[PDB]
Amino acid sequence: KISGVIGAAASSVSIMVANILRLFKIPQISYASTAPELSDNTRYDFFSRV
Amino acid sequence: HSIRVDGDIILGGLFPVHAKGVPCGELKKEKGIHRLEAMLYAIDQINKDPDLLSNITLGVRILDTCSRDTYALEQSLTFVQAL
Amino acid sequence: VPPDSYQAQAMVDIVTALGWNYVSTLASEGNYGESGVEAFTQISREIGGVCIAQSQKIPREPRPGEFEKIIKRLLETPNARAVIMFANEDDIRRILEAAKKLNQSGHFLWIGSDSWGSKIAPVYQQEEIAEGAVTILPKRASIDGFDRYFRSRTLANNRRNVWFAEFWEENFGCKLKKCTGLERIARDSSYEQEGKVQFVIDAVYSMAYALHNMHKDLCPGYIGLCPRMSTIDGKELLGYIRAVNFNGSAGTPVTFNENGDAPGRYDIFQYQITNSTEYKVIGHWTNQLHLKVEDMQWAHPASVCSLP
Ligand SMILES: N[C@H](C(=O)O)c1ccc(C(=O)O)c(C(=O)O)c1
Repeated sequence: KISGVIGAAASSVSIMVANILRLFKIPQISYASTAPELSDNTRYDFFSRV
Repeated sequence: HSIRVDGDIILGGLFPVHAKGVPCGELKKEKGIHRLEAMLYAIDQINKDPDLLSNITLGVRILDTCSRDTYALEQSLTFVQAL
Repeated sequence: VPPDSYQAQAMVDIVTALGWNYVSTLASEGNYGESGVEAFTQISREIGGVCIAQSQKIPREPRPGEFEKIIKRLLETPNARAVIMFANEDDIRRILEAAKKLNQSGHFLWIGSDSWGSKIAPVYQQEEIAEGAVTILPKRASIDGFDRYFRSRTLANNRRNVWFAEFWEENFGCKLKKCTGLERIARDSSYEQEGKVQFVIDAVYSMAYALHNMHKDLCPGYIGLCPRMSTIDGKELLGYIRAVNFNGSAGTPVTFNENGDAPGRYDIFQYQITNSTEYKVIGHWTNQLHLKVEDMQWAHPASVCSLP
């Protein structure tokens, strides 16, 4: 059972993965993705970035 | 919250029965009901029509999109649960 | 339904036929509006002869004062009287009412997409500000059999529809004041068939033939489901889907190209106000514009950047 995911690099990859990790309620932390549209809590709520 | 009609070959449908809210909002009488009723009518015509898919029955699996992307993603998941 | 590249080409053809060369675009956030406006810009540049003044974007969540700001930026260039729109119904209505509030009647010349279409709601109680707008729609006709089917439905016979109770409650304005449930559709309430109904039925038939042809090839002389046809492969079924040719519910043919697209066939409407109001057909587009200028009625105005 996966409890958390260390995210992808490109922003598109992160968006694609986050759309499913939201449905299954798994936290995601990314290390390189910087697209401004991933700061929206309504649509991407389990996404965080360093 | 999902329409079942059994048959030999099963088709799936996605229609906006409700509006975007809350995940879901108000009913759409024209964009949602008329269209799914049209799909059901077409299925009934094909099943009743001879010399087109003779002796083969078509069923339906009709779901709601609620005019949203994520909700449709969840319904697509229930489409592909078999695999 | 055909893609929006053909619609952009038809819009460019309309503009060049009306003798306009200075236009401003307006799009809503999302794939639809942005893609349509981008296609229009690319085509208009490549062909030449049409220059774009401004491009404005309507936010998905409108902050207060958005539409007045959009109108005021549009007015920064007063020779751009033609606006190409790819916008939702609510956005169109709010833009029109903001134009009415700022008193800009007659300044703007609207050209809208199928999101405008023939809809009364955007133009209700705002006829003057939206008089003379030219809109585009894929061709379509009403289906009588579906009308009989929908008018014959009751609560007893239509039980496979889970949502039919809510439709019954809302349509007649009753609760199941209370209602006995003996009401009949199209007699005690208004009714008119939805526009894309045909496009739904056709879609279903596209499967029905595509499977059928397959059973005529992979199942020679065997009636019913076949041992090899039990596992209906999607990749194989794609070719049969994309190589169909039949007459639809309206009677027009249905074909797909190699990219799974329908050919581009459009009707053109104009909103006219006589001493009733209606959307009147003024031409069509079938890979080449066929437009009637003798039957157009404005309040023709020119949108040019400077006079000769
Ligand atoms: N922040 C951007 C983005 O949002 O995609 C980004 C993400 C990952 C990488 C990478 O693969 O190292 C790069 C890069 O090419 O350096 C750029």
